[PDB]
Amino acid sequence: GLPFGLMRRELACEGYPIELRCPGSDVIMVENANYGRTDDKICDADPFQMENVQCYLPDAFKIMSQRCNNRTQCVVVAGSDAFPDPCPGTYKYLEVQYDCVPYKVE
Ligand SMILES: *[C@@H]1O[C@H](CO)[C@@H](O)[C@H](O)[C@H]1NC(C)=O
Repeated sequence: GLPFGLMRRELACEGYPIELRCPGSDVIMVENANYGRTDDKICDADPFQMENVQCYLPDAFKIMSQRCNNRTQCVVVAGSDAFPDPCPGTYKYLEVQYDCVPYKVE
């Protein structure tokens, strides 16, 4: 509860599962998301794996959208066979931005 007033967003360290939940009877609506690494300050791991801060995966968006779209809550593995590999040997992550809208009207 208590919206952020600036879209909802969840991020999870590669290899661990991520959780999305919408308030009341709203449903998750994935707007944008990416699987990879664009920062070295998230999910502190070995420096060698955190050196590359430039890894993107567009399809990451479609995967989460299909999995969380129109759902009140959804859980996905921020790694494993649930996400390809846009940059091996690096500690990745998953960032998903979405909004919660009513499952019907009002
Ligand atoms: C969610 O529901 C709306 C209305 O029924 C539909 O247009 C939309 O396509 C659904 N989400 C997805 C991913 O299809």
